[PDB]
Amino acid sequence: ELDQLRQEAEQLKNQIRDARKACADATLSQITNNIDPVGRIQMRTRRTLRGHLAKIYAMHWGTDSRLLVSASQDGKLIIWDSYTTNKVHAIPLRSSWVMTCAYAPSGNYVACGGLDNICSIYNLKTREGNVRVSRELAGHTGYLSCCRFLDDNQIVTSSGDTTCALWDIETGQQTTTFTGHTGDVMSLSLAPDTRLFVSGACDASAKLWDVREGMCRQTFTGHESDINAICFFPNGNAFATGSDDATCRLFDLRADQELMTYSHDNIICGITSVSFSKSGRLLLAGYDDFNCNVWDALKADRAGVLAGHDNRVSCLGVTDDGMAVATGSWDSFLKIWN
Amino acid sequence: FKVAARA
Amino acid sequence: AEDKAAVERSKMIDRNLREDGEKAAKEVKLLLLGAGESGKNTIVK
Amino acid sequence: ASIAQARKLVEQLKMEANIDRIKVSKAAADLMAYCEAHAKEDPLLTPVPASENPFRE
Amino acid sequence: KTTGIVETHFTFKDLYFKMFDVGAQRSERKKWIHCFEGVTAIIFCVALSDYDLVLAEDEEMNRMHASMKLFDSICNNKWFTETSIILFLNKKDLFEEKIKRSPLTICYPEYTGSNTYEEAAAYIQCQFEDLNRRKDTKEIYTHFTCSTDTKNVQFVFDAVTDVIIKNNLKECGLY
Repeated sequence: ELDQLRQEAEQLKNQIRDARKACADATLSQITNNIDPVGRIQMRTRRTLRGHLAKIYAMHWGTDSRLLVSASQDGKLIIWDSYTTNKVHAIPLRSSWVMTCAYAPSGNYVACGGLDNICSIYNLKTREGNVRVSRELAGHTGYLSCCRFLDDNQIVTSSGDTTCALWDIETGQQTTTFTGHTGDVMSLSLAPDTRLFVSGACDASAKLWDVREGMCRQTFTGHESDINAICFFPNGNAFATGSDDATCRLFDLRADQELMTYSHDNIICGITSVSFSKSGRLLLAGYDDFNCNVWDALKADRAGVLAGHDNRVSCLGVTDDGMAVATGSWDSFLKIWN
Repeated sequence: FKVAARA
Repeated sequence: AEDKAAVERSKMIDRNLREDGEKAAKEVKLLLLGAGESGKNTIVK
Repeated sequence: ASIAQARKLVEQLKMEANIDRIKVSKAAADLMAYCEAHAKEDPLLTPVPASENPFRE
Repeated sequence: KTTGIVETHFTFKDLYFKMFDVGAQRSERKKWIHCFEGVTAIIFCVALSDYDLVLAEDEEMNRMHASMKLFDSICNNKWFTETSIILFLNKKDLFEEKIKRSPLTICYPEYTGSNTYEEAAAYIQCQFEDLNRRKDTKEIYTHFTCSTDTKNVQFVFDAVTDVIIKNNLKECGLY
């Protein structure tokens, strides 16, 4: 009966493809034919931050757009201050193999993670004047490759065990487990409403889960290699991906399809970080060839180039108000472009 | 005193 | 005032960061590979 | 062995099958409308005025 | 308690050593293989007794061939261009015991010759050391394990000292 089940699966895939083909009547470029170009945009470094001693692997802007958290391979977690370059905290880490970091929406906690396969939550808020590990969440098999805070009590993490999970900080045991990915999950982003989130894995696929029912409902393909970064559109009805094929694509949830392929002949290296600007007009991407690129969401043409790093760029982000862009590289420096 | 054993 | 407090805290953080980095710089790092049952255990013992 | 996995995969595919899909020209129009509506409030798109800029030195 | 990387620390002749065991990761090697760039040396272990043992349990894969393939993959990574390898051929007692019962010819179609420990060890080693191709920048040190005495620690210490000396000379540009 296994062969019959496989034939049924193939027929279902064919039916879904036929529905998507029927819904494809026009193209995003056709609706953007008459819109005026954004033109070249030039940004300059305003503040540069120093103090690290190893490669930088993560970054996450604060909810007040003034404090940002960064992590390096050395066991350090520095909280910066973009307005005036003054460090606030520097939390020693038990394991010096950090891969990701996150900053609380409330502003009272941070996170870590890496090859140790444990997610740690730190009491950033004043707790007797010292910072200590609030709770260590264990149970993942492989390395933890991303994490994002939903609230002050719920945390979503993705790991190399081909599995995402939703934890409970008060108790320490995961309440829901997301399964279905056939490869190592590499990226994870949340929707503004905090009810849905997307993820990507080493197998060319992106899924749209729900945090309540805990079941996949949609699957987007199109890439031909590993996917590294992902982020939502400001309206919450679209997201952009970044892979190792030197291409970035735009998907929409309602239409279940693919709109653009942001690429150029001159770029060959993969993408390590993707971020949207406010109103979604400008798309920021991080590349391996020491450069950061600015795209046009509507027409897919270059609007500027950012070059201040002598090593690979691995992380970047945009503030809540869209006032500045911060970039992290494999050296020990962070920069702010405005 | 650290040399590979002769091939 | 607030600038002075921030500067003092930054200088205290920076001093601690420098010395710890210098101490770490004096260590040798080795990676131990091997398929399981290759005797890694004996070398570790 | 793999019979349960195959049944799961078939069930998931069938669940994905039943989805209401809008046309591409409507989603593109909505995206363009949102981009145009909030274009004036984006600091990076419209070059920032100096006084408001908090990063000015 | 925790899984993942395990760290062991010891001091030998005023040198502080750190060892990371990554055998518990059980994931894609490429994703975490770029995190370990910058190490001084890579310690590698191989058991000679697997020549006549089908450890893999797959007829196509013999443990010796799998070890050779893993060594080839690790040695010629883009990141580890200038890191030396300390090769440890292990379990030389059982191997010497079983050579005369089943000779080394089982693993390789080519004949090792003489069905005795010295010749067999030479053939297995030469075949492992020939896998590398960046001979200009990296070198391999080989020691047959001795359980009773402390030859194991001393060999590692001397190899690390030699690697450090050769690294400093190259940076000055002399070497």
